[PDB]
Amino acid sequence: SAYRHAVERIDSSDLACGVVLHSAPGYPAFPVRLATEIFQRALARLPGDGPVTLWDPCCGSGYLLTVLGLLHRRSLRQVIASDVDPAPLELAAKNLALLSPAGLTARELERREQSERFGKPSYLEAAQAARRLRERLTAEGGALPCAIRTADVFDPRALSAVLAGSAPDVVLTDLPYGERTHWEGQVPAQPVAGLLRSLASALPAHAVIAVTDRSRKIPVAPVKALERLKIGTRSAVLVRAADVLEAGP
Repeated sequence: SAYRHAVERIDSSDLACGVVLHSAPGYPAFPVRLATEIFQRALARLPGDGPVTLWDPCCGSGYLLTVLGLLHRRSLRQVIASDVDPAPLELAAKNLALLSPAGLTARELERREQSERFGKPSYLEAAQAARRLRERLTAEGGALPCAIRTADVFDPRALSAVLAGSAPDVVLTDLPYGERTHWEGQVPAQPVAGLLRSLASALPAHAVIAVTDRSRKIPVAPVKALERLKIGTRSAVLVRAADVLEAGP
C-alpha cells in the first residue's frame, strides 16, 4: 500500500492524544495520517461531491471521529457517533464537544490554569494548540453539528433511532477489540458480514463503508470490496451499501 492523499505528512501534533483531544488508558489512539487517508479515499468513491454526513457506529472514545471533524471540517455537513457500551461514550462526549469553538475555548482555558498552577511548558503548547484548532474550525465553518447516542450495530432496528432522520454518506469505524477473537488477533468474518448487512439496511444506496482492523486482510466476501489497503499493522476495506444488499442473507 501507499499514501495517495496523506502523501506529505502534515502538522498533527495538535491532534495528538492527550494534548487537546482526550485520551484514556483503555482506548487506543488512531494514527492521524491513516484516518485522513481512509476518509479522502472514501470521498473519492462517492458519485458527486459536497459536504458529507459521516457516521461512526463503533465510535469508542470519539478520538477518530473528532480528529476527522476538525481536520476535514469543510467536507463535513455533520457527524454521527454511536456505540453499544455507555462506557466509552462518556469520553466521546468530551471529545465531540471540541467540534465547537466554545468547547475548544474551555479546553484552552483549562490548559492555561494548569500552566499557572504547575508551570510545565507542555500545558502552554497545549493551550496554543487548542486556540489554533479553534481558529481553523471557525474559518472552515465554525461549530460542526453532531449527535451521539447509544445503539447496537448488530440490531438494525436500533439503527433507525441513531440516524434520527439523517442519511449518512460515509461510514467509517475501527472495529472494537472486544469483537476480536482474542486481544491479540482480529474480528472474524461471521461478525463482519453481519455488521455490513445491518448497516447497509439503514444507509442510502450510494454510501461508502470504511472498516479498519489490526489484521493483514479483512474477510468481506461474498460481498465485493471496492478497495483495500494495508499500512503497517492496519488494513482497510471499503464497500458500497448497494453492493452489500445484493448478496443478501
